[PDB]
Amino acid sequence: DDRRTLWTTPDPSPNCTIDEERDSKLTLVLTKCGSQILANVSLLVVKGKFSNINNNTNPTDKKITVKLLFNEKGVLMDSSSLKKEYWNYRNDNSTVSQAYDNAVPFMPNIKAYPKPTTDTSAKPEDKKSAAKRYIVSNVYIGGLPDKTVVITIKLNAETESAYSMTFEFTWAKTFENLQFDSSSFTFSYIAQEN
Amino acid sequence: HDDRRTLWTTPDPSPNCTIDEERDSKLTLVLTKCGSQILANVSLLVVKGKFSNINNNTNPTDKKITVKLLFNEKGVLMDSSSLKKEYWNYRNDNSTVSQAYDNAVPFMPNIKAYPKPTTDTSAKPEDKKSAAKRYIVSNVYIGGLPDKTVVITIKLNAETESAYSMTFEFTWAKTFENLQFDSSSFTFSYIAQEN
Amino acid sequence: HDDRRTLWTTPDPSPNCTIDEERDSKLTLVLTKCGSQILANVSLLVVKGKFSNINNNTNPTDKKITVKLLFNEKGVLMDSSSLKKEYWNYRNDNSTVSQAYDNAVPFMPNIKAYPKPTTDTSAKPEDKKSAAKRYIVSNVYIGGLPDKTVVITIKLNAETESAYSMTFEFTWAKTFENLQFDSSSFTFSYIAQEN
Repeated sequence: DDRRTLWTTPDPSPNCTIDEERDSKLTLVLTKCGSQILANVSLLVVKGKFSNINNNTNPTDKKITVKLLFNEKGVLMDSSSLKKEYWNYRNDNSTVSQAYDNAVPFMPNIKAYPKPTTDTSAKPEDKKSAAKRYIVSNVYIGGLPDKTVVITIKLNAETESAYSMTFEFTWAKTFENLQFDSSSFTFSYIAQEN
Repeated sequence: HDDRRTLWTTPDPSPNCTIDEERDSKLTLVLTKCGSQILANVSLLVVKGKFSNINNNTNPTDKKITVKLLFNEKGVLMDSSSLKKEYWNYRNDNSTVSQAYDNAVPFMPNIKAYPKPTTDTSAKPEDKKSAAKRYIVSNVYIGGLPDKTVVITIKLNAETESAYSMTFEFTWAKTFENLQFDSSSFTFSYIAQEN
Repeated sequence: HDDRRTLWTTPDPSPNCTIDEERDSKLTLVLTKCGSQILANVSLLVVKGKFSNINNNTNPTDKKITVKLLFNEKGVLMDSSSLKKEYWNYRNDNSTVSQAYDNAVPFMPNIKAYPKPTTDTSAKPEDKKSAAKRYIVSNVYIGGLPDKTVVITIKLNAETESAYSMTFEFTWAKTFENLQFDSSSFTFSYIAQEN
């Protein structure tokens, strides 16, 4: 039993809805290293549209969005892309018996990543960072170096939640009969506390 | 409340960093000690002066930002650093410990992994020291926009004037037009010194 | 003292890695356990042989380096690994513990996350296992120079002859001209096994 790891499991059952119910397996591991969460994420789409990307037949199919929305206790809300049953603290290679009550120490820090406001100040010195809540990099479908995908992670940008972590996968290339299967990506973010 | 495993700006700093003019930028830098590695997270918002409004039509040579942290043998930030000292400290809640730290050696880049560059080329060519190992190079994105590519170059212990150093170099090849420098967050690690 | 939360080369290794000829490279690899994840940091300097002076005018096919770590069921490095065993160990200061380790299972890539590839023509298409999840693919830069791009491909538990494995593949498309292979440092993580 391990409250320093919040994860899917390492080998989840279909646990993620992109197009149809549970069409994907999100493997997401959050490990608390004090003031930072060390995050690791991979996504396999097992059925439906993104199990077979074809941008000759479907030229608009170039984006996948996975949304994790959390309430003020850091509990996953039902409106999340990820399903709740095996999103929990680590026990061995599974989850603790019952649903967690609190994961605030795993939430994106609300000072670093405040909930977006519509501030009326033009003055570039009054600007709140737009970019700081983003992690943007590349992952590779099948770990093939030519199959470039942009991964965009955004923290606490979702309006209808206390905290949020969204994963956006986009590609410019024309993929042809290609199962969405992302090489693993590691990032970190500043942690909230109790 | 008080946390010697985190050395940070705060997570929401006041202007704390000089690129062009005094305190024209906000560097958000968190160093978290995970034993023999420091887990580093860095973002930079330029609030005033040249890089608060990059324009490479008017200023085609404005394609580089260098932020230097220089540390003495105790790991104290030297006044010549780009980063200002007032809120560079160990974590207390979402702020810093009351008084200035006197020692942060355990957050310094390991001096065996990243020795201070020497003026020796007389070495046995196989005893030649890595030039690259002290570098982290990747991309960040202004506004997190995927077209606004910036190269981030981090260099450890390369500054001659200091016992330890951590330098952030942001460069771009594209012609940016009235664009506030605002980098997506970057995570890296480095091998830690010890006391 | 002694630190079983760090499994490393040393931070400043002697030639410890065979790419072409015996001990022609220095691999600096640090694995630090942060619970259910290993925080990994890797850099590679080739000190002698072909890749100490890459020339793709003279040798246009010399565009790949592979470093293989193979582990048995106890997480002990097997002799068929690219890396040499003498200074692959738990941390003591900037060196290794006196005696070779018996067990490093808690540093191995998680076998549920990264199962050994099977040749299963039993294939309910929805039960198809990830090909990509065991990969980390990114760029490093020789000399930390932004133009000297190298692809780094890390694969976990893909080697057939071992209980666990971690392979580093460096590739480039550009024509390098009298360039010592010297990679900027790369940080990643992976999900840890436990005992």
